[PDB]
Amino acid sequence: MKVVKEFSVCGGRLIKLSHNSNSTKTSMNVNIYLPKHYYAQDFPRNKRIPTVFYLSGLTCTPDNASEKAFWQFQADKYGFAIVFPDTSPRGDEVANDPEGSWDFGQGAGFYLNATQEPYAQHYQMYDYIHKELPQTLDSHFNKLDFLDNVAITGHSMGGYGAICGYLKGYSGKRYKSCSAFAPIVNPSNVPIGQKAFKGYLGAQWEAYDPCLLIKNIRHVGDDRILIHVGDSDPFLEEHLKPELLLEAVKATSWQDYVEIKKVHGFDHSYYFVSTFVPEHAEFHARNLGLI
Amino acid sequence: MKVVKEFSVCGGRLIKLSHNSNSTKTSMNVNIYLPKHYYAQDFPRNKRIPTVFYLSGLTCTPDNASEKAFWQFQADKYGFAIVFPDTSPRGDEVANDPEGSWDFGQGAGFYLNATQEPYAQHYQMYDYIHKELPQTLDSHFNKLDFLDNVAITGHSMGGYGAICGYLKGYSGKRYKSCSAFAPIVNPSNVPIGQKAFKGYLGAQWEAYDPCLLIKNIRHVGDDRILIHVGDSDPFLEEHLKPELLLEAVKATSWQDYVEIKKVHGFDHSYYFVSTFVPEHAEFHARNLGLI
Repeated sequence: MKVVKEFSVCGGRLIKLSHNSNSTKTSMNVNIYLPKHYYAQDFPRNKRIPTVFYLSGLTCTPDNASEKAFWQFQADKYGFAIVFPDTSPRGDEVANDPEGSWDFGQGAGFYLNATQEPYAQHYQMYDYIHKELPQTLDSHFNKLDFLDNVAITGHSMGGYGAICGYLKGYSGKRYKSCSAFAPIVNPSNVPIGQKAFKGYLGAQWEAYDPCLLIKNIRHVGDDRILIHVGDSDPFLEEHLKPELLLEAVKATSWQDYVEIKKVHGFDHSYYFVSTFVPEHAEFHARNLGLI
Repeated sequence: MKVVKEFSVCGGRLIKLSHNSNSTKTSMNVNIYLPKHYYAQDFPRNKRIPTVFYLSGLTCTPDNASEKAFWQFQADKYGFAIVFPDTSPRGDEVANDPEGSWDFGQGAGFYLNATQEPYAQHYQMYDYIHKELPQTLDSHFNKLDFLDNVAITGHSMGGYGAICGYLKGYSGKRYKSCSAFAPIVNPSNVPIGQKAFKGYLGAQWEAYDPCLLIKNIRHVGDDRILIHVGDSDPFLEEHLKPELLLEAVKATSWQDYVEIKKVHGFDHSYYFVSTFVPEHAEFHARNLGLI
């Protein structure tokens, strides 16, 4: 893992890293913010700094959310690290949308393990995020926990990947906390999701659809999914349709445990995301035992 | 004044405006964030929401600082509005750097009233910021004060314009508060400043140089200039040289009232700026009588 660039921000440091990925077979870019706690003189030996993984939306790189969501202030506030993965494999060797669009191909992996050629070669974003990356960060830094006491969140395509990873890992307690911002919640039933699934996967889709996954996953204790979405989000009725997760949990053990806050006047933008980052941070902090 | 685009952010609203400018003779773009106080049901008739004007650096538009500094949270915290002007006149009719560079011409007005053709035609950024814009916002919105109880701040070229406006307006109490982030402080003695001055102005420079202005301006009461600058700022030794303002006030009524916080490890970037926005906000809030 190479340090490409470091920025002091708040009391910690935002680090731009790269590494040769075994899942993607390409160089991958990742950012991590390390909180003030990591640089502090007295950090207790019987504590670990837990990690939040923030998954970005379509066309994004790690830098968009790093610059525009202000997680760094929350990170110092509660004592967690936050990791910002990229959104697809990238490179001259990596397949693109044959239609030359932005909703598929590069910047648009949909957090899936692709089975269809030519994408299967590089598009192993599910193993990348849940299997390789935490271990890679662990080998490089190890104060920090990338593997155990970990939260997952993200925006749009990323809230989708977040919810999806949380649910598929739920019996193993893979993630201790799950939130999302304007997620795509039922990919199988929405145009954007169907193109990603047809393209990357070619019945294989069910394993990647939160609305189908959640129904037979036995809810435990007080666990819940925090969602925010703006009612002025221009993608809301065609792509996101959050109401669909609500409907999916009716008469199900998850029924009272998916909280969608639909927030009047708000967008899809990082103006929206930055506004709800404080609440999501405190939600993740409590689930991580920081407060 | 036209509303081009509105975004809910925090409890207020970020508004992208445009207007036909009489100072520049061109369309100008401006952003303003209005705090939660402005939309609130009970806002007292014997109060006005005071305004912070944030001046941006070279190549910037209003949107950079709007997206990347998170003033909006401070604005709701203390009860001020924040205005983000543009950095030059813009348009197909507006003169550029004959050298095709970014440090002069468009995005690079240096908050000056240009006297030299072809720039004089549009480059009236000093009257634009201090004379036209506050009155224009006043006519459009009038809860709000754009004219009287007003603070000025900004980054690099903008901290320069901020300091410069504050000092030239100081006997008239034009601005009630002045801070800056990584300002250029002695334009007459630094390469970037000399090119702007030679280009826009052609003795005419003194009137626009904070290090020359401050020495005979009689300091009153407890007033002070707040500056932050990072010691890893790559422009620090060639262009910014903050130490120069310090030297300028030695044996002067301003001597103990220019506070430069040189902050270890920090950049020129909005990672730096966003880190010190909370402190600057509380400093401006107190000078504005909000706290």
